[PDB]
Amino acid sequence: IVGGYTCGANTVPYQVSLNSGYHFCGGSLINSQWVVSAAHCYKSGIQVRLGEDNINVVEGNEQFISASKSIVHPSYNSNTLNNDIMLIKLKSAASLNSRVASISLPTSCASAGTQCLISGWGNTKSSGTSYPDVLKCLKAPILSDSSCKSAYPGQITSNMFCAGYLEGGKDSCQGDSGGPVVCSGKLQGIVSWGSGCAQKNKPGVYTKVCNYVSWIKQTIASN
Amino acid sequence: TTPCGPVTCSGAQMCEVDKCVCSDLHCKVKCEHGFKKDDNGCEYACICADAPQ
Repeated sequence: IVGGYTCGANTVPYQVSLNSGYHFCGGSLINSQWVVSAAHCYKSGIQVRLGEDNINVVEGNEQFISASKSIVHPSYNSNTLNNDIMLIKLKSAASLNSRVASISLPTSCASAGTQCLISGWGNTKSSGTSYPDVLKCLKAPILSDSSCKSAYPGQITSNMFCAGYLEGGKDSCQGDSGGPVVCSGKLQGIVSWGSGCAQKNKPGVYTKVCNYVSWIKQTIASN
Repeated sequence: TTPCGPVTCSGAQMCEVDKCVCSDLHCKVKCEHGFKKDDNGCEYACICADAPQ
């Protein structure tokens, strides 16, 4: 998270780290057994680390669970990154509580202007790699579909939304993919793509989770 | 990759009217060894390199 603050303690209980030998993505816990994430984070045999504080030391809460089914969205386009959404089913159900807790799915999409919380363990530096040990948080508003489309001409689909600061300085970054974008206690978007990090006039792009609520719900009920 | 003006964009190149350039466009994953680079020097949007460059 380029230009963020340490979340500290545990205020992002629904956060999870996708490991494949090392951390490579984040994800949100939708409920005991399922984890939503960026379809481009898909990898063969992912291991989910929940209730993490420091992704290197055993900070009390330590839960490494293997993923049973890693269901990628059936229309995700690896090129356009449209429909960048994937559901993960944990081999074993995660232990819900005050530590690890699920985040709620939205019922209606966030109107532009809404202030959200993006979080992750991705790179902090704009230029150069400085991957943090602790979870970083970033308050950021949802930009207008217009400023979004203008920044990334045509590339911005109906399943994408821009969030951050057009000025730059604060934005999600490599290692933050699949992470949560919570607005008013709901999961609104998944950290997806953008140009570099915190670059002026190049806001972070995120997956519009509200458009996938149905799919999410059906997938869980059948698998 | 795309035919472009008098030239032809290969692998990781994006076509700019008449010239093929690289992009800083990337998904936000964490490649252990960074993004994979084509023979032209560009890095692919969201594909990681299998070994340090």
